[PDB]
Amino acid sequence: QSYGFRPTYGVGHQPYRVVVLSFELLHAPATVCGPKKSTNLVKNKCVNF
Amino acid sequence: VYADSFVIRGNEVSQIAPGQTGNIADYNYKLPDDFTGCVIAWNSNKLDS
Repeated sequence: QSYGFRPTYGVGHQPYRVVVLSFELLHAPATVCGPKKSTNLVKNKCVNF
Repeated sequence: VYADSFVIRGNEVSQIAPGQTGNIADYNYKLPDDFTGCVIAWNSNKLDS
């Protein structure tokens, strides 16, 4: 049914553009990552991976 | 629960609604834009003739 909007409508009736972000961070290959620079890889020495 | 009953003409059957403007919807009977409920309308030409 019709969902028209009026500028004269007050709070609780104004349009509200909504975007949802759904994440699925799980044990799987990563495709989306943040801006973290990749450093060199070190072996046989204790590090904070 | 509040119920209100009256009679109106054919061209003004849809006039009583939030955001509507005219004679009946403004000077005799106006619904608030946040009104909850609904209207029941039916022809009574057989009786009110």
